[PDB]
Amino acid sequence: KPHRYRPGTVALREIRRYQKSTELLIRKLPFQRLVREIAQDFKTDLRFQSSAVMALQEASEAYLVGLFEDTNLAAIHAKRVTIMPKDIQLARRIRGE
Amino acid sequence: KPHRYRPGTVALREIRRYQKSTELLIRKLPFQRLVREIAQDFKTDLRFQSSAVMALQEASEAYLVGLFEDTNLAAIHAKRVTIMPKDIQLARRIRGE
Amino acid sequence: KRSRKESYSVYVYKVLKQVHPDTGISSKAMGIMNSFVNDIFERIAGEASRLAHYNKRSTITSREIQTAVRLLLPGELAKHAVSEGTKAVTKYTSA
Amino acid sequence: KRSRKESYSVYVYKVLKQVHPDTGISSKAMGIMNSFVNDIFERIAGEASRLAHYNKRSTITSREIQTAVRLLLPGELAKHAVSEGTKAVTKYTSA
Amino acid sequence: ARAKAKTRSSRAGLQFPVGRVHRLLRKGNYSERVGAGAPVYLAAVLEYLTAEILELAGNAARDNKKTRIIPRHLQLAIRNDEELNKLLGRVTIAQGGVLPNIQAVLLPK
Amino acid sequence: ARAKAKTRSSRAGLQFPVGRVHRLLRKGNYSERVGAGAPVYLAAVLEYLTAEILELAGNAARDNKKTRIIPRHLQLAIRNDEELNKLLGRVTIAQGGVLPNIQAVLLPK
Amino acid sequence: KVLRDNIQGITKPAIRRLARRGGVKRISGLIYEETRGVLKVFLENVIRDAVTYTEHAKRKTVTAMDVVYALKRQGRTLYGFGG
Amino acid sequence: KVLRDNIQGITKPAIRRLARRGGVKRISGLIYEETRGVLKVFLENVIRDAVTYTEHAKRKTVTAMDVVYALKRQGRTLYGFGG
DNA sequence: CACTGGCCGCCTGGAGAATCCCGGTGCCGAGGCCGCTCAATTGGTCGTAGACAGCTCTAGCACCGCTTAAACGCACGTACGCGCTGTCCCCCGCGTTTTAACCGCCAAGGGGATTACTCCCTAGTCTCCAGGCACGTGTCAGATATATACATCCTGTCATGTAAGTA
DNA sequence: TACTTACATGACAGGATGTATATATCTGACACGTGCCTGGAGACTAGGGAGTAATCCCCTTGGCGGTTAAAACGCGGGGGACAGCGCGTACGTGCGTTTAAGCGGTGCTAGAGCTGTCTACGACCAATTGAGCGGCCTCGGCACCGGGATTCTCCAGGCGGCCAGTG
Repeated sequence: KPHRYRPGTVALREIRRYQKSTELLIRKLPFQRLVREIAQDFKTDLRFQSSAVMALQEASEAYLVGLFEDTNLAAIHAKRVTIMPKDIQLARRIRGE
Repeated sequence: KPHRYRPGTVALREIRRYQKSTELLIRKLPFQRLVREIAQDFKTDLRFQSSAVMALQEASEAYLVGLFEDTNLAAIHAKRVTIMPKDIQLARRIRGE
Repeated sequence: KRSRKESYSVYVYKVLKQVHPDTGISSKAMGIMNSFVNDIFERIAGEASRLAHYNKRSTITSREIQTAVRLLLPGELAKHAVSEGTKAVTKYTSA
Repeated sequence: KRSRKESYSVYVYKVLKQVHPDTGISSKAMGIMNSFVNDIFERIAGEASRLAHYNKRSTITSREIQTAVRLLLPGELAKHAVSEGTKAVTKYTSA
Repeated sequence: ARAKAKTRSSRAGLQFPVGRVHRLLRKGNYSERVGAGAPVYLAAVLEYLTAEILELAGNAARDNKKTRIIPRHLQLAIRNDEELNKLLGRVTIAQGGVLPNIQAVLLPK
Repeated sequence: ARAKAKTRSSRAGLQFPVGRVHRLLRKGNYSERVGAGAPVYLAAVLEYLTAEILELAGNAARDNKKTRIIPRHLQLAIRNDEELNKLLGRVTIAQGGVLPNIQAVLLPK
Repeated sequence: KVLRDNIQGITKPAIRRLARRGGVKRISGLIYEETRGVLKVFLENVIRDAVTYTEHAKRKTVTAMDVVYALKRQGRTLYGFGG
Repeated sequence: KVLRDNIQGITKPAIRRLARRGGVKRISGLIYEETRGVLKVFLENVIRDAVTYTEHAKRKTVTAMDVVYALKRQGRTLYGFGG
């Protein structure tokens, strides 16, 4: 049989590697094109420096990742290792939106 | 046989009663004693305006009822109804402190 | 007599008598209104100062203020606030 | 012909060399330091302005900014910054 | 021969002061110079918000068959309105209590 | 004819600017006036905070076996101090990632 | 003159009334001491700020105005005592 | 020029790597949709603020300056882009 | 196999109390009146910041051309959530007993607050000079790349507990 | 009944790969040197903010007597919590494919940004007045008080359905 790990050990390696990681997790080009897609809905012919796309990007993993530590707190509270949507809106509602 | 309400029915009546109600749920004079005690911990021979004690009273009740709403959400999250210290610590950890 | 402690008494009372001529006001509610006006004024003024600092502006006119409204007040309240504020500034320029 | 950009470059480099003579600094870390200094300066200045406003004081003093250090900076950072500030104003007054 | 002292709020057709808002802006130390449109605009937005919240407060007071408004009615008025709740998420009303909002799972069957 | 020019930071014995921070307070519109010891105190506080975080950054760089500080080292410096997290909990970092934090049930076995 | 135990002055049924305002139906037996502790923590955070305001004001008597200012500093602005 | 549906450009493995940075054990298949929705809402709020900043300055290019100002407005102030 | 009486789940009716609905009364809270004051307003004047035009130059838009990394999709597989139910236990409901909270009533003085005084201080401005910023480069820590060693994770294989046959 | 022996599951061993461990290379971003100027700074001045003496009064602090609801404690009990077993399930991960993002390249201009004009505009000050707040009084909406209904709640035993005995 070929080599294959038990479920979650590769997830352990992924978590450890990516907390050690500082490089970018999301793709650059579709993120900039998504910012453009959202922007044309609010004002047409709108342009962006690459640095502003970088700053929106850093804010995007900042907000999202922080929501995932809140999600892990919620998930371990419910004695589960698998996260569910209600963890996300629960954390958002306790956070105060 | 003397009449006896089932457990929780009086609890729901308490929820509806105090939720409709607007008055203070802490006796004002032991709260005044407590706040003078904690004030003396930081600065000696402190004196309190009665309105200041009432304002700290409303603020304390506000923080407690907000945290109790958060722990209600945490308890109904966890497939339970009894709030626990783990629910309270979940609320305090999610709220960012 | 004592010093005047400035408040929003008669203004809130007049806007009540416009919107509801018959209903009354309690003093606790009246303090709630005073703290409400103070808090909203502080938020709008702080965001206006922040916007003036960002653009290197020594001037706060209605344009920064409607900017701060579009920031702080969400959506429907913001566009309505633009509506009566626009009516007010047009009536002001027409005196 | 470009416009001069104001930053904290050589100052952070100096204190970094004082606390660690043999180390270097990256430009991204310098952006982090400029943002940090600007943000903490803005927090302290804003709370100092609010302290001056609450007590009807029209001036910013070392006493009220020491109050702001007690307010913003928690725990041992507060008292260490108090020691640093008192020592600094002491040898500034003696100079 | 000076003209009659007529008021800026009446020039705006408003009741909230251009004068007090302008003075609190100047002495609040928010900018060096302040345009004339800023305090009249701010009085307009404050008057609209005040009119809206006292509208909801009066409707809640007549709903509770009472004539004089109380902070219970104010707090009820605030969290029936979702965008006002977004505006005032971190704000506590004194003696306002909490609007009845019971999670359905703890309700009896 | 004139006294020799002496920097006020060196008068206070600081590296952080008395002059630049004083000017930025005067043009930042926080008050009309500022006391003389206030910018000295503020520069001393900023120098203390930067000295602490740069000391922790140098410690992290020595732990990382690197000579030059990276914002990863700065994030490691901040999040491994509790009171700076009490100061900078709500501030997000560029290229810093997350502190290594795997919870107790998250670890296997 | 000195006070040592008034944290028990926030009685357990009074905590029950507060939880009834929070919509809590069932409260565990270990909850009450924890609520006393976290209320102690919040009062510590508020009163250090308020006393710091007071000693800036060179006053010995704590005022409700400093209460409003300390509460609005923490993002917990309280209507009903300002002005 | 005109775009419709690029929110799928934040790929599912991008969300997986984001959650791996957040320390997530298991990500359900339902999760990616509301994560895209939350990212939609958050970026909508941020760029609404930023567009209001730029339109205040009468420009047509969104800069990182107004971005970090918009993040400072929301209480998510970001270090490292000239704020 | 049908009738029918009995038994058990369950389903309905009824009874008591808790707050609501309806009166009854007394009271001080706010709404309005009066008086005062201080602060908004008007005009003029003087300085000044941003809107507008113009230019330019630079990085963003637009288009072009290779390269497998990312993405994705299927498939095997293993672990993941959770419902039933039992089981154990812990806190609400209520009654009773204590006790200090609340009311309410009275003395006293600490300091919050106000007014005045007088002096410490601090922005402003002219001017002078000097250290950080723009600009240029050169150079070694790190990005990159290639060869080993253990971690570690999973998987096989004997060691051993254990159950059964039988002398 | 104990001794022996075969079987199934767990303790011990070992391989494979991926990430750590060691070392060579080049390169550009860090780091040092240079011109500059503009921004920090020294002195003087005009002026005005706040620290402090004095006081007063009032509002907070201290003390005393009673009621009874708030608090506290105990009995009882029902509801809650939660873990084991099982059951169905759904992503995790391995691996081949696509394609489209990523990496390097080129052209133009939108507009970002700097510079000159000037003007709309805002700020400040004496006078003046007029709306807006301090203080007081009144009555009636509302707080406090009292009695019956509807609703809420909870319990028994009436009702229906099912089952088993019997003819």
